[PDB]
Amino acid sequence: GLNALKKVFQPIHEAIKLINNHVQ
Repeated sequence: GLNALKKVFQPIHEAIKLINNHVQ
């Protein structure tokens, strides 16, 4: 129940940070 996860889940933030750290 992480507010951050639920707050980023809706938006594309999850994808951004994801691929952002994944590209590494």
